[PDB]
Amino acid sequence: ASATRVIQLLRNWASGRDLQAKLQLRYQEISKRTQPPPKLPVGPSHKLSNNYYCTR
Amino acid sequence: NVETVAVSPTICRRGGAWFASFGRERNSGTKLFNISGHVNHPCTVEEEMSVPLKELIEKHAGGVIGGWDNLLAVIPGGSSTPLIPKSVCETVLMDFDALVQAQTGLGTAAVIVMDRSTDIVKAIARLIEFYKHESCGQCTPCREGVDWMNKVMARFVKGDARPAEIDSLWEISKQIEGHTICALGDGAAWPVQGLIRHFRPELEERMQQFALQHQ
Ligand SMILES: Cc1cc2nc3c(=O)[nH]c(=O)nc-3n(C[C@H](O)[C@H](O)[C@H](O)COP(=O)(O)O)c2cc1C
Ligand code: SF4
Repeated sequence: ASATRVIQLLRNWASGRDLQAKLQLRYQEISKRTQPPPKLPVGPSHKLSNNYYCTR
Repeated sequence: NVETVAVSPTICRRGGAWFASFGRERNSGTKLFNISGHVNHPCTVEEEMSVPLKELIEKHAGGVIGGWDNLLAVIPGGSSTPLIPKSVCETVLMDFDALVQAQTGLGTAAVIVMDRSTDIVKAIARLIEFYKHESCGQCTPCREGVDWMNKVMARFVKGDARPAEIDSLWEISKQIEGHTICALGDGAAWPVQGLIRHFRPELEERMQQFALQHQ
């Protein structure tokens, strides 16, 4: 946050906690909106043998 | 059969007990053996029923090419029957019951031998391709599954496949065998079963070499 030192000290005193530690507005700490592709593993029934549907 | 009909009159003229003397019990009589493949002297000869396979090849066929140590595999009863390795064909007789005990069956007693200087997977693939070319296509198991097996088999020679496929191929045969109209489905499933059961490590090795070469 672009809050001056005096305003920060005043707001932390009025509230009673350290506010800059836990801010309400989201900043660069969040993840990117463009991500690598996934691979998404397949389930247990994707076998080639010993996989008859009458057993599952 | 032609052989059965042709031998019936001699059985009548000489007696049934004389013909029953040869061979073991429930395996009586003489048999025509067509020994072909990697033998010095491929030949058709008549012999008593329960001859040891090695004795028959050593006497009548002139010995396997390259000596007995060169032997790799033998298909005793024609393309339909499963193949057997050198370990069990050392002391195996040639009749119905004993060959069934070898998981093969006597079949037509048409012996095809292959030494160790040949691609066994290629031979089994050719057999499967023949069976694909010879099925009438009436019922869906034989038709579709035998074509399907042939495609899988062709890749196996190349090794273009994976280790998981080998198990899958086995189940495919379980779906062909016993579910068709006639026994051509059984005769097409059994060679694959025998080749897998007795040379799975060879298929694994070929697959590994293909995976290494193609990265
Ligand atoms: C796909 C297939 C092909 C066959 N081809 C022949 C054949 O070419 N010649 C033959 O004698 N039997 C052949 N048979 C087996 C016949 O059923 C057999 O001739 C018939 O059952 C009578 O045999 P038998 O004289 O030994 O009792 C074939 C069987 C199958 C399933
Ligand atoms: S199993 Fe016999 S009847 Fe069925 S498609 Fe094959 S050859 Fe024809």
